[PDB]
Amino acid sequence: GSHMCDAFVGTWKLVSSENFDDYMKEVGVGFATRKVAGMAKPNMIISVNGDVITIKSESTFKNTEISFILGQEFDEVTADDRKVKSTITLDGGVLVHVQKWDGKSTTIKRKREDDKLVVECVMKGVTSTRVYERA
Ligand SMILES: O=C(O)CCS/C(Nc1ccccc1)=C1/C(=O)Nc2ccccc21
Repeated sequence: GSHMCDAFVGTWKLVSSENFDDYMKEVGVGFATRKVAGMAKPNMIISVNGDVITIKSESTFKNTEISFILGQEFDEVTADDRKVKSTITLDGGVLVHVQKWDGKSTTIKRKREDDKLVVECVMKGVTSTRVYERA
């Protein structure tokens, strides 16, 4: 039957980005990767099978995939090639994705708002908002 994470499932396309270069700088992404990753217009494909959530991200820059169970840490290699330890939870309808590496932390929050899936990436005081719509 239904689950609350149902509203995330589907194929989503990036429609706007704000402050992503500055977020990438805060994370430590180098110049060339910032330029190429910032140019990307990813699709994000979200599916659920039992307790396992899969999020794919596909662009001309990189194709990545993670599968995970809520609350259960996993190792992730990010599109910019960080080796992080990640935990994803639901918090009041928001998917909260925390990445830890080298004594640093960044959080990506994903929520449904109207017909959008809004992705907020935060590193210290810097936030980037990336808006996706159904493909
Ligand atoms: O999706 C967006 O438009 C914004 C986030 S891109 C992303 N980081 C990231 C950070 C710096 C440079 C390039 C990419 C992701 C990451 O680190 N883990 C993910 C799992 C699923 C989907 C995306 C990401």
